[PDB]
Amino acid sequence: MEKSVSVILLAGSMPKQYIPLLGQPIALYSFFTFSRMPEVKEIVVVCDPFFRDIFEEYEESIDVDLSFAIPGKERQDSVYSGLQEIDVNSELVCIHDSARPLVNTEDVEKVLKDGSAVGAAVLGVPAKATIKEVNSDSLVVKTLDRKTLWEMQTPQVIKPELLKKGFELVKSEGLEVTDDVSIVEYLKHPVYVSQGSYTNIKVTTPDDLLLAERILS
Amino acid sequence: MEKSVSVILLAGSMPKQYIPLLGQPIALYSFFTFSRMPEVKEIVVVCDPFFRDIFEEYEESIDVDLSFAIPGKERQDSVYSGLQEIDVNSELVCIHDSARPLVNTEDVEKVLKDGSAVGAAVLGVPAKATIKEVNSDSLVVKTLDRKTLWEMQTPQVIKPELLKKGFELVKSEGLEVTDDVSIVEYLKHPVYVSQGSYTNIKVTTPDDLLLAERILS
Ligand SMILES: N#Cc1cnn2c(O)c(Cc3ccccc3)c(Cl)nc12
Ligand SMILES: N#Cc1cnn2c(O)c(Cc3ccccc3)c(Cl)nc12
Ligand SMILES: [Cu+2]
Ligand SMILES: [Cu+2]
Ligand SMILES: [Cu+2]
Ligand SMILES: [Cu+2]
Ligand SMILES: [Cu+2]
Ligand SMILES: [Cu+2]
Ligand SMILES: [Mg+2]
Ligand SMILES: [Mg+2]
Ligand code: NA
Ligand code: NA
Ligand SMILES: [Zn+2]
Ligand SMILES: [Zn+2]
Repeated sequence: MEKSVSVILLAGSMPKQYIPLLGQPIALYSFFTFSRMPEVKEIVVVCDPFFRDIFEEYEESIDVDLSFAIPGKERQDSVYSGLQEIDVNSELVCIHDSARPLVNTEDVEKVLKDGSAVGAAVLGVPAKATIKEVNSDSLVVKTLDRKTLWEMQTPQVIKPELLKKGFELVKSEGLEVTDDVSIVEYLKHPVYVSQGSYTNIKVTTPDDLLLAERILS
Repeated sequence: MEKSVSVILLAGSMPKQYIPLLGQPIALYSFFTFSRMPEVKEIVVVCDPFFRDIFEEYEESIDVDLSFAIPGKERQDSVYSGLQEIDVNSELVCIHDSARPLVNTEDVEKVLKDGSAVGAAVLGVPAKATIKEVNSDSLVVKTLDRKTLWEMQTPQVIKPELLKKGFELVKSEGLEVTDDVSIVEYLKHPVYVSQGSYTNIKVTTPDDLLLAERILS
């Protein structure tokens, strides 16, 4: 389990993931969280060359190998680029959106374990809002059961062979990728939802930055 | 269409819906929005007696009738209580969560029209997060299509007879009510989703209060 995990850290005015929270660019919070975990062998940072120095500065202080990959056009392209740089025998890849700086170590632990066990897992929390499918006539698609919808977060943790098979399938068949689990949806392999924390927010808007400071205290 | 609509305004440290935004308790923002609409004949405010004065102070300045109902145990109970106080021939009831102070008049207009036309409508916005059903083994219930999930907001607009039939059914059959459209889900009558605005937030946490000020400018 030690040094078995490769992290792909998605990090591609300043883009939101480089703005500081308490003086430290957002992307560094999750970077340091992962670096400290004995399970994590390497972090492949997917970022524009311009920002490489933000991470390279801490290279000799961290207990992981630091690598880079070039971002792609869409998120899944950035995932793929990162994937080409991971260690040839990492048992798991841990993909994380750098705009989620508050991910707790204990939650990363949990999703790593679940991904190892199941093959694929993702941190999720129950959706608090009422959420429904709406059809092409703008009508609610009704359901009769208390139904339980979950909001996916990151990390998304997967055996690299499984992820590679997913990309192979989507490219070979020309399949649509429209949300953050579309690739694994095309496979028959199960995907576990590890229960996360509502504090694991994504910083998308400058109002988020204030919520993120509020949480850090 | 003039004076055809009854609003049920759900308004049951200070509870969040009574905290000020720019000096005015949150619940008053949507109250005033509705009051100004010529379609709106009455607002039945569902609130603890303690807070009645917050609304009664403006009674002679507003061009609607102001009535009160006692809150119930759960949200649907508060809806029912309000429903017993609306005008005997309102053509539509417009149920609104007072913690949504930023609802725009043009959006209320839209959902009123759609509710009149269809019988039942609710303001919604596309969910930006990846959201999935999760089964009892904590696995993702996969879907193969680009799927479109919407977050419901308020107003929820409905012909009162339809709503009364929904309550009659749920009480007579002992049916579970677990989200904000459960009652209409038991009926066969269609429910329209009117496209709202991402600014129509619900103030649930004190960080919301800052987002709400930010939006008001
Ligand atoms: N962008 C993007 C994207 C679209 N689908 N997809 C996906 O299935 C995985 C792999 C995965 C999914 C769930 C749990 C673990 C791993 C990842 Cl990491 N990214 C994506
Ligand atoms: N609390 C609560 C609650 C549970 N179900 N339900 C419902 O179906 C309606 C009516 C309605 C639904 C959609 C569109 C318009 C009206 C309303 Cl107003 N409240 C609720
Ligand atoms: Cu190195
Ligand atoms: Cu190495
Ligand atoms: Cu946010
Ligand atoms: Cu009156
Ligand atoms: Cu009257
Ligand atoms: Cu919020
Ligand atoms: Mg398999
Ligand atoms: Mg009907
Ligand atoms: Na440099
Ligand atoms: Na009084
Ligand atoms: Zn550990
Ligand atoms: Zn009008």
